[PDB]
Amino acid sequence: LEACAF
Amino acid sequence: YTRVVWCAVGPEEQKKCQQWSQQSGQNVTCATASTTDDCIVLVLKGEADALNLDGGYIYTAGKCGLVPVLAENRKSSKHSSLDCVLRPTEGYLAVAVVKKANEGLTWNSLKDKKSCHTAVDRTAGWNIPMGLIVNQTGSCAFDEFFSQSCAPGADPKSRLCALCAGDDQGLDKCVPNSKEKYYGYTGAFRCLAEDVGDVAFVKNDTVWENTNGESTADWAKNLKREDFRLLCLDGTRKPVTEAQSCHLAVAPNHAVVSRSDRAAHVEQVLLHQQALFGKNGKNCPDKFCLFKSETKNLLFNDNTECLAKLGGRPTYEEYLGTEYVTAIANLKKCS
Ligand SMILES: *[C@@H]1O[C@H](CO)[C@@H](O[C@@H]2O[C@H](CO)[C@@H](O)[C@H](O)[C@H]2NC(C)=O)[C@H](O)[C@H]1NC(C)=O
Ligand SMILES: *[C@@H]1O[C@H](CO)[C@@H](O[C@@H]2O[C@H](CO)[C@@H](O)[C@H](O)[C@H]2NC(C)=O)[C@H](O)[C@H]1NC(C)=O
Ligand SMILES: *[C@@H]1O[C@H](CO)[C@@H](O)[C@H](O)[C@H]1NC(C)=O
Ligand SMILES: N[C@H](CCC[C@H](N)C(=O)O)C(=O)O
Ligand SMILES: [Fe+3]
Ligand SMILES: [Zn+2]
Ligand SMILES: [Zn+2]
Repeated sequence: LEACAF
Repeated sequence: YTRVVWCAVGPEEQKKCQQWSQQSGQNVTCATASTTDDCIVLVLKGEADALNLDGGYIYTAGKCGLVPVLAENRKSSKHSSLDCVLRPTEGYLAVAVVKKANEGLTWNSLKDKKSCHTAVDRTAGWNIPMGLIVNQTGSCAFDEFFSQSCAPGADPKSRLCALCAGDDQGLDKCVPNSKEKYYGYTGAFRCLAEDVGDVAFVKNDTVWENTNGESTADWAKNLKREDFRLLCLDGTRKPVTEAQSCHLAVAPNHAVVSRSDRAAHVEQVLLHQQALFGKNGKNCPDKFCLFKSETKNLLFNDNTECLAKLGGRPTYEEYLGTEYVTAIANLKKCS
């Protein structure tokens, strides 16, 4: 449920 | 129209891309990076348009906004009247493979053995087996389960890279690109074939394509399928003919991703480029074959028959499937 790694 | 800038991972892919670009009259051009994640960042910056990705990488790319465009379609196990481009994709079988001679080894005795993985973050090589292992062991310390591994992309000083061999000079040990001897499906199966590892996490097709003369490469040319077994989750071992009933999961096919704003153009250019260079393409094998690389699966898997249209303009979670997505998310909680 979380965001872009970069 | 615009040119499509493909992103090649490592220098072997870059050489193949450069041949494609020359053949395509620069309809396709090439950017190159050292790893798949770095190619994903080039495409997020708009400095490349697209690349074809394993599903674990599609997850990374999809969390950052890139979308699936076309999927690899290999020869179907059933007859179909449909053109390859409109045939629904079937997904590949993730398996755990060992040598028949290594008689004691089953799924339930993998702890402290030596493993061979395609790369960290890839579906059959990593997300499916390590997801299953973290869940069955109730521990996130998956970096301490195998005594030593080759898992390209991991810390090169760690046990997860200790079996990786790098390039001819021994440089680039553990880099997640084709310069590493044990990278990818074929490299992880060669890591098992040479008895560097006890188990390889690959897909069913890899075992068939690199045994019984299906590969003429030096390390493969003499391998016999009957010398391998699959590890089934119920702790049994089967011949490699039994993958349908002895796999770890069914994986979504590798697929091309792009920024959303370039998807339509990428899709149109690829459908034309495979008409030229695809399997039975106008200009394959005379000039160039987009889906060959002497077994090294460069840019696309060598078993790709075509890139196929996706049904339902799917988001990356629809393409991967809810279950696979959830399994990844569970596993990445460990990191
Ligand atoms: C495991 O993979 C192999 C290799 O892709 C599959 O065998 C191929 O199946 C195709 C389509 O049926 C045949 O026409 C090819 O000739 C086979 N290749 C070889 C080298 O034998 C095999 O079907 C797969 N097993 C499962 C259960 O999917
Ligand atoms: C590892 O275990 C987790 C936790 O049980 C699995 O996550 C579940 O997946 C099922 C089937 O898709 C879902 O119905 C549940 O809602 C999920 N649970 C949670 C807490 O998220 C996951 O599938 C397992 N990983 C593997 C590779 O099998
Ligand atoms: C280059 O793309 C243009 C526009 O679609 C097309 O007219 C031409 O045939 C393409 N050539 C090749 C070799 O891909
Ligand atoms: N093991 C099952 C399905 C599990 C697939 C799920 N683990 C995923 O994340 O894709 C199989 O033999 O087909
Ligand atoms: Fe894969
Ligand atoms: Zn199954
Ligand atoms: Zn949808």
